[PDB]
Amino acid sequence: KFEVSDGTPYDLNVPLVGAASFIGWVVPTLLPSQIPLYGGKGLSTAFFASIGTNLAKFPAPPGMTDPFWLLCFIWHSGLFATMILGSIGYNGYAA
Amino acid sequence: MTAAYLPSILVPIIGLIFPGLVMAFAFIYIEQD
Amino acid sequence: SHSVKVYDTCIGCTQCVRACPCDVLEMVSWDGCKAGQIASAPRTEDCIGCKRCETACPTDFLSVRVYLGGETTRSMGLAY
Amino acid sequence: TLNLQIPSPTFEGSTGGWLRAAEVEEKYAITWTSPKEQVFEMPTGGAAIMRQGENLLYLARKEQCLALATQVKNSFKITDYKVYRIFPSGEVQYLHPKDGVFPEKVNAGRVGVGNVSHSIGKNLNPAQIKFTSKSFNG
Amino acid sequence: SQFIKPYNDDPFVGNLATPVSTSSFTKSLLSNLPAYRAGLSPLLRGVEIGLTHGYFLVGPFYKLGPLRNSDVALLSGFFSALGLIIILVACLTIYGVVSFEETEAKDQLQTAKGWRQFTSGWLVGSVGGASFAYILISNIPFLQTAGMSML
Amino acid sequence: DVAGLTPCGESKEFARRLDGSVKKLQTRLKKYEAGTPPALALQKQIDKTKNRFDRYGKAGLLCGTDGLPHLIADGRWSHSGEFVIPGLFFLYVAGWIGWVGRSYVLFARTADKPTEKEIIIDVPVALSFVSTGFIWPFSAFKEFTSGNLIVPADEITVSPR
Amino acid sequence: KKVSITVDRDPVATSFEKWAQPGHFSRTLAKGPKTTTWIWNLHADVHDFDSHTNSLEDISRKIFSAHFGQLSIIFLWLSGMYFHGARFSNYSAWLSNPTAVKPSAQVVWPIVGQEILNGDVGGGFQGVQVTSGFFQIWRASGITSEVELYWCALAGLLMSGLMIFAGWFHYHKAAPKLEWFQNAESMLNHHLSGLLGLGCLSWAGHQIHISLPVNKLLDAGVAPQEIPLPHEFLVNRDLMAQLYPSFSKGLVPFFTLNWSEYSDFLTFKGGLNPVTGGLWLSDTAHHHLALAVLFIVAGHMYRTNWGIGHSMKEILEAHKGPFTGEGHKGLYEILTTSWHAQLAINLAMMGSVSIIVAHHMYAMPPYPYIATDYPTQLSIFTHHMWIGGFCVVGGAAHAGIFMVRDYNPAQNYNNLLDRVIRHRDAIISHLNWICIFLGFHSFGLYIHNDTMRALGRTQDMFSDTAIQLKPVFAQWVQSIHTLAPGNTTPNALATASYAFGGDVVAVGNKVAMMPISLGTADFMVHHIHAFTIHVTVLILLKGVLFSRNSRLIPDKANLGFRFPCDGPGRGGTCQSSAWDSVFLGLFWMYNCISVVIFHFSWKMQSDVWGTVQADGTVTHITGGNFAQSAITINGWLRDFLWAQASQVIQSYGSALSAYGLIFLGAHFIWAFSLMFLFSGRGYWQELIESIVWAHNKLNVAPAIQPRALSITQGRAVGLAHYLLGGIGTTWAFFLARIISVG
Ligand code: CLA
Ligand code: CLA
Ligand code: CLA
Ligand code: CLA
Ligand code: CLA
Ligand code: CLA
Ligand SMILES: CC1=CCCC(C)(C)[C@H]1/C=C/C(C)=C/C=C/C(C)=C/C=C/C=C(C)/C=C/C=C(C)/C=C/C1=C(C)CCCC1(C)C
Ligand code: SF4
Ligand code: SF4
Ligand code: SF4
Repeated sequence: KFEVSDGTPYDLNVPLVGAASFIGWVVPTLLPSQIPLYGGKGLSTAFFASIGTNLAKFPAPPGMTDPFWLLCFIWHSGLFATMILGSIGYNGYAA
Repeated sequence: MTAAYLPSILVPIIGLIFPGLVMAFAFIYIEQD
Repeated sequence: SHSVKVYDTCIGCTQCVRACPCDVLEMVSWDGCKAGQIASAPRTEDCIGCKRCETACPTDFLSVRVYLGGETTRSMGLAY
Repeated sequence: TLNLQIPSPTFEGSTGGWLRAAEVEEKYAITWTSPKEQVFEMPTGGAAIMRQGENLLYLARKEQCLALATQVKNSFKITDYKVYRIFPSGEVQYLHPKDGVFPEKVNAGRVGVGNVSHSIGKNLNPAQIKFTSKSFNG
Repeated sequence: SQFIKPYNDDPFVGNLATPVSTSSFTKSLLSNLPAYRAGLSPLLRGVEIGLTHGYFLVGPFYKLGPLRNSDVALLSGFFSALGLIIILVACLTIYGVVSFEETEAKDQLQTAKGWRQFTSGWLVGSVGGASFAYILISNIPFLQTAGMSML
Repeated sequence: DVAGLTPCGESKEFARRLDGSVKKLQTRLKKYEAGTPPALALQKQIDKTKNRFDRYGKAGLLCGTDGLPHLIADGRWSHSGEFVIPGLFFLYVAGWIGWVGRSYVLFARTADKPTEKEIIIDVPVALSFVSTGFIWPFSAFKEFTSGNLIVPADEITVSPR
Repeated sequence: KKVSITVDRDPVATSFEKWAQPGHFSRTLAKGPKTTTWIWNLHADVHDFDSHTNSLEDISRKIFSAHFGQLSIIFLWLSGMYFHGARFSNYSAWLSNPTAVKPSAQVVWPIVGQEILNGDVGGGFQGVQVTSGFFQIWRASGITSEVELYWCALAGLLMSGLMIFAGWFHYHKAAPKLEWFQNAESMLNHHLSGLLGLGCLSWAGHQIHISLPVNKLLDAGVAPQEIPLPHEFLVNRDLMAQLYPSFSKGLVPFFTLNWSEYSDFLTFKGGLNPVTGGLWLSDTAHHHLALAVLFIVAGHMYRTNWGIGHSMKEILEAHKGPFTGEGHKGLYEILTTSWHAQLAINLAMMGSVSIIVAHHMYAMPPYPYIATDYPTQLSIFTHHMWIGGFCVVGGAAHAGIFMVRDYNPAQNYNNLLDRVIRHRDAIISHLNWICIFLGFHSFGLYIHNDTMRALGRTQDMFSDTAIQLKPVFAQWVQSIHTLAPGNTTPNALATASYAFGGDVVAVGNKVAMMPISLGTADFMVHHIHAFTIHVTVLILLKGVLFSRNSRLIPDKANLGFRFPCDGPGRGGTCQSSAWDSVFLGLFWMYNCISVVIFHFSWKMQSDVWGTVQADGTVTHITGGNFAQSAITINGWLRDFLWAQASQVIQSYGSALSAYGLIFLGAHFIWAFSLMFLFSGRGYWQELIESIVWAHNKLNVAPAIQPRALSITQGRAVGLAHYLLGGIGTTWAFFLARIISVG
């Protein structure tokens, strides 16, 4: 019974929108590229590999020239765009 | 300087305590009915 | 409040009453002019002091005069 | 007499409406009757639709009410509007038109307030009335 | 499906009901804050608010003050926070002196006795929170270096 | 001479100013080929500088210790051409302009629409007026003495005192 | 069909009668003057067409023909620049030696000693040095002789005559109807595909067929007189294929989509040409060709007589959500009925584009030998920055004019405009708070640094050798753009600009472009820029949103867009109109653009521009003082204002003395403006009463009664002389400094 306003009950559909937007953004971004930023992997997989690499170096943050920041920014930008569009499509149309 | 303690005693008082008490009491005076 | 005076040079053209945004002025019966009416200011507690009435007055130097005085919530035009 | 049960124009609301001083110091009300539902501009910003029949609306200032009255007079030919002042105690003071006749028309019983019996050039000098409770008008 | 409605179903009040202003999350957070939470004396509202604000006040004074590169940086930062707390308590006191008439009602914040209780609670909470932050930064090297001790 | 100043034709600092100006133009002249238009222009500038300094040195102008001509304007006849005679020339031209403008204003007052005469000038009548201005002192004085220049104080609007 | 040509023939007779009736366009003004105020009013409302008549058709016809007149004036101006380049310039000598000949296309007559302004500009030439960059444009276009410049001047003059004839024809002989003007879809299709698309395509044609071979021969060292004429490059395909062998293959690779064959004259090289310091012209040719294709594609989007196409009303009305009510409904009617709304949008867009032009043109120099021409770079950056700021504020002004005049609440119920008006208080309050926050945490850093450096506490300052404010995001973006060639743009040989990082491109021992590092001072000045822009937005947006009414004045729309006040009541209602908000926002725009161009001038002189000497070291103009001095106001006052004004104040007796004279005169006009800005009308009217008594005593009082300027005119005159004085002072200071040291 989440009210989005004073008297406006609205279903946020956070599980569906989150899961569907995550899958619909991650799966197309599994397309590989041979550029050094990706390293032979897709955008999502290069991002996850960079997460593992930098978590193997805790305290020490990723450097400026490290591909982690660019991978994180592009991946989260596309994810946020997918989440916004998925929220619009599922909450509005619902069919 | 003779009585060299007097600047370090009086300058914080004159510059922080005097204006604070003046501003507080003037505020009370100008806002009371 | 502001003080609004109407002098006997008034010709009763009712322009100052029509120009008043705050309903301060009104026309009352008089015999001093050809129109048979003079402006009056019974409600100067609502006067904001905009001097639109003086702008509307056509007599050489004005018949209606606004003297700004003590400021109140109404005269300052405060919606808060 | 202000009927508090008069319906209001359909308005979506705005941040320009009345503040805490309306419920604490004084508030103003304007009522009018329209022949049809039609869109007018709010004096606080925004468009509202007045209903067919009676309309009651609340404002913070008398000038806002009279601006709305002038707008509905000159754009919709509505002249039956009434402006009231309401206090927090519940007292309603009828304001406009004060005697039922608009102030630009002469009405019997009105007495002149603030009338001076000479021209403006006949006022007294400030040095004449200094240290003295005489008015500058004489 | 409209998300913005007139505030309190009143189209002529100077406010709008928005998701930032009137959602369930906003209403829960605002009603659960100590300044608005039901069942609290004004003194305890003051205690909670003072604990929070006085606790976080130590940090900027300790890390950025003129004595920040000295061995007495934390002591100076806590003393600066205490001086700010005393100044703000004087501000609260003079606000309550000029703002409220002496009434029997004392269970509300916006009463004279209620504001005095709130000021007392805010002073005691602010001193306690600043002292707690001082203790934690004095005894934990992680807080002294803001995490750089891990590197 | 006057006020301790020296005549410019014998002041050494006047000569130093002339020499410095000529040298400053000649070092610019050195970078251009003879017969090029910049060379001719620079040589003409050198000639104008030399002629100006010669004329100023032979005019009885007084130079101070700075090396520049100083004008005397106390009324003495040995320096009447430095302020007094240019002053008479200005006063003649300015009285001409004022007289013809006043005459046009008084003509425009007689027209059907005076303001149209102010914004759209009657050019033949204005040219007649600007021709009339050569005898402006005598005409203006006769206008004054006949009561046609000054209007009395009871016919001019004034504010309440 | 629905989109058709409808015209009225001979609507307005061509006559000189109304030329003799000033104020004929206005019923108020046509009665003639009675006071001098009329005169000012006659020049003040004259091109305000909607206030003279209510017919939208007549207004649209006047607008169309006035636009033709402006195009005629612009073409005459261009023809003048080409002619003065042809006859009064050293352009051929500059073509022979670009690195040592200062461009000059103005020669003065000798009258009163002003012949000193004909400075020794090189090439055996004396004249006024010009900084508009026309020499570099003509070199990029392949103009090698002054005969071609004469022909260009003739073409400009002929186009000026054609435009002025078209204005007379399309107003006085064949005026289009209102239905012709109200085709937004057809106008957008034709102007996207035909104006921008075919224009880009034809300029790509000129670049590929003319500019590339002539500039390739020029960069190889061929003298301009031995280069073949452009038509010889057109007809001799062997001569063209000697430079670009793909021209031996003809147009077959284009039509068969074998486009990589054209890779020798359509490149994606990036960086700069090492010989000239400009962009590769092959890159510009592919750029303009790709833009032509994209624009022609975009010009087929909108619906016209045939059934295909988008309807913009449908597009607008479909985009609406739960936060926004009716959404973008009603905007098509506004933008097809109100000329002021279109002028607001287009002025805002043109101003933003001019600002983008200034940034992108300093950073990626597009013309040969323009990067090392530091006066040209500084002049064009400053000029297009000023034009952009003025146009953006004009967009706000004409938005306010739409809001007062053309806005109809009946046609605007619960759409985006109505909801913006209905939460204007929230908008303006949050903007006010963010402006105060930006002012404190940007300018108080400078104040804090002034105090710390004055108190002898250097370790307490905000600096790179002190408590640091690193611009980490911009540095990260610079690292990305430096790493981009071969990684995120794999087919680009070099970076988009060397300002992000890379090598020092130097031409003739002068830095064309080098990396522009960002430190604490760059952080502080970019957040100063953000503060000034947000405050200008606050003033202009508050004026637009409160143009019709407010809590103070509930009937402000009845008073109009431009009124002085509503009297001394309500405490005082001075400067309450939207016009007065534009009046204040012009001052704040001046402040913003002044700080922007000062940042540019100091940063380029300190960290980019300079001379390259042995061992590859770069000696900058001010020797890298920006990092330690631009963190304090004292450093800006001493090391930028005091230090770099030495050239304009010691310019007397040289060719740059006109800049010293203009410097003094602009200080004078700026100070003169404060008489109008600080004073009020009643004082001047009473002083004029005394002067009227003096003229009345001599019977010389004018028939047109002299009045003091109106309150709005007092504000406008003060603002105009203020802007002229300040901009002229910066103009003279910049130009004298950069001509002397660069
Ligand atoms: C492909 C057709 C086409 C083209 C090229 C243009 C071009 C232009 N229109 Mg436009 N217009 C068109 C169709 C077109 N329109 C249609 C169909 C409509 C009706 C819906 C309009 C309605 C319209 C209005 C209402 C207005 C314009 C305006 C303008 C000018 C904008 C200012 C500018 O950048 O000028 C600089 C650009 C130039 C190219 C300068 C040269 C100008 C001439 C006329 C170009 C002619 C090129 C010619 C077709 C081919 C010869 C080139 C070569 C082969 C010899 C510009 C000249 C505005 C203007 O300023 O009007 C005067 C304006 O107010 N247009
Ligand atoms: C980024 C991914 C994405 C995109 C592009 C779309 C696009 C669309 N969805 Mg959709 N959807 C998504 C994710 C996405 N969806 C997810 C994750 C869910 C599950 C929660 C849904 C559930 C959903 C439902 C239930 C329905 C839609 C519908 C629609 C269509 C119309 C409504 C709309 O949002 O128009 C958006 C309009 C556009 C995208 C075109 C305009 C283009 C401009 C430039 C905006 C695009 C922004 C940018 C370029 C996008 C980049 C994506 C990024 C990942 C790189 C439209 C084709 C409705 C429909 O009719 O389709 C059947 C419908 O019924 N969607
Ligand atoms: C003449 C008035 C005056 C005086 C005496 C001082 C004195 C001082 N200022 Mg300064 N200051 C003043 C005016 C004054 N200021 C003004 C007008 C401004 C605004 C521009 C500032 C802004 C300013 C900043 C921004 C900072 C100082 C700091 C300091 C301290 C110097 C560094 C140090 O060793 O602190 C060591 C500090 C301590 C050991 C803490 C002392 C705590 C005191 C004793 C508590 C007093 C409580 C209160 C006043 C009780 C009375 C309340 C009543 C008036 C209502 C010193 C106490 C710095 C500082 O350290 O602040 C603490 C600092 O950061 N000042
Ligand atoms: C017909 C021309 C005319 C005449 C005869 C006068 C006469 C006078 N003016 Mg006046 N004035 C005029 C035009 C004229 N004014 C105009 C057009 C302006 C507006 C700029 C003023 C502004 C003005 C001020 C502000 C003051 C005077 C003052 C004075 C008095 C002293 C002389 C002076 O200061 O001159 C100086 C005059 C000026 C600086 C302005 C003159 C502008 C031009 C050059 C004159 C107009 C020429 C006109 C175009 C001729 C057309 C004729 C043609 C059609 C045939 C004197 C009564 C002063 C005063 O009160 O002294 C007691 C004073 O303070 N006037
Ligand atoms: C595409 C450009 C464009 C167009 C077509 C318009 C068109 C219009 N504007 Mg707009 N405006 C623009 C840009 C534009 N503006 C910009 C960029 C600004 C910001 C400065 C404004 C600010 C603005 C305001 C604030 C107002 C208008 C108004 C108007 C209307 C009447 C203008 C008039 O009669 O002036 C007639 C022309 C003049 C008075 C000439 C002005 C001369 C200037 C001030 C001095 C020029 C100095 C020169 C460049 C250098 C001199 C130096 C030398 C002396 C040494 C008209 C609809 C007015 C209106 O009522 O609209 C309804 C109004 O109040 N506009
Ligand atoms: C140098 C002159 C100057 C300064 C400092 C200001 C300052 C300001 N103007 Mg302003 N203005 C100016 C000239 C100036 N103006 C001129 C010439 C015009 C003519 C057109 C205007 C027109 C104008 C308009 C139209 C608007 C402003 C606005 C603002 C405010 C912006 C918010 C801000 O930066 O907060 C931060 C405050 C500052 C940067 C002021 C200096 C404070 C520094 C950081 C030190 C503080 C130290 C501390 C207080 C010391 C205490 C000591 C104790 C003893 C008191 C701010 C109050 C806008 C506004 O009010 O809305 C936000 C706005 O809308 N101004
Ligand atoms: C991070 C987080 C994620 C993003 C979103 C976000 C929500 C905005 C953000 C939160 C930022 C902010 C909002 C984080 C929330 C922050 C606040 C500042 C935390 C305050 C804690 C106060 C306690 C510890 C002091 C407790 C008192 C102790 C026990 C005292 C004992 C004392 C008593 C009097 C008795 C005597 C003994 C002593 C010792 C003197
Ligand atoms: S000043 Fe304004 S409110 Fe007061 S009487 Fe005159 S018009 Fe009415
Ligand atoms: S406007 Fe002047 S003349 Fe007319 S009624 Fe009012 S006071 Fe009298
Ligand atoms: S000072 Fe001028 S602008 Fe201000 S209220 Fe008075 S007349 Fe109007």
